Formats: sequence, C-alpha cells, structure tokens
Amino acid sequence: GVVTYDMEIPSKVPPVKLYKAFILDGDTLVPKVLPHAIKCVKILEGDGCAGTIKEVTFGEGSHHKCVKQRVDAIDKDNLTYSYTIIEGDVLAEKFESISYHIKIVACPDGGSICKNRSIYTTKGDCKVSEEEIKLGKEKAAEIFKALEAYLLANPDYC
Repeated sequence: GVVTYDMEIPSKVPPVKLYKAFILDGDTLVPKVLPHAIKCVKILEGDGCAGTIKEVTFGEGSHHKCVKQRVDAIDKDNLTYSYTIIEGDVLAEKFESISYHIKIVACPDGGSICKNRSIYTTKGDCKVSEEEIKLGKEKAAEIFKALEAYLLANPDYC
C-alpha cells in the first residue's frame, strides 16, 4: 500500500534560481529562514550524490521531533529533485516512506512553477486523514514560502 499527494505551486523566483537556492541549498537555506519548522539540517552521509543522507530537526519542542532523509536524485536536466524520508518520528504508525518528486519549470513573470509531488509508501496499509495530509502540505508550503520570502528580495542565492 502507498499514500501519494502533491503541492504544485507557482513561485516568484526563476527556475535556475529555485535550483540553486531551493534544491542545491535545501541543506543550509531551508533551515536558516524558518527554524520553527526546519530547526536544523545536517548531512549524515554523502555530498548530494544519489544515496546521500540528511537528518532534520523540525522545531525542537512538543510540536515535532526528527527525520532522516535520503537524497535519491538531484537532476539538473529536468529540473528535478527526489528525496525520501527514510526514518524518524514523522513516518510513525502510518507511513513508511515519504519520497518527494519535485519538478521545476519556467514562467515569464520572472519566476517558476514548482511541482512538489510526494509518495508516502505505507506500513500495513494504514489509513490517513486528508486534514493531516493538508497539515503536511501546509507545513511544506510554509517552509517553501519562507525561502520564497527571501528569494523575492534576493533571488540570486550564492
């Protein structure tokens, strides 16, 4: 059994800049602008090549705990990014792998569209509420829009 959903969103930053900032610094930009939902990120293993592993702390309090995250494929041909939540508190008694599938596409407004799919391959075919799917979609959109709030002022991440 597997859960699967998406959060495709137009974004006020160009596709090459989304690739530099969001994809190629989804490891030190993603916590620096919203540490109430990504308190930390560090690498446990690798460098960004396929099979690289991060570990994540979300807010370090009674709201949420921890995640381990295998980078599956960064690909600059598409633009795309896959990574799997492989371990940590978030999978719980419901999910067993939250494998993201981001695609990035241009827009003439001076921006992009970011097609954030995710898989969620379950344990024991456990059911989940669509309101909790919204809570997951909405925390991801809150992290994303914190990076865009920097990238609308400063789209050239370095």
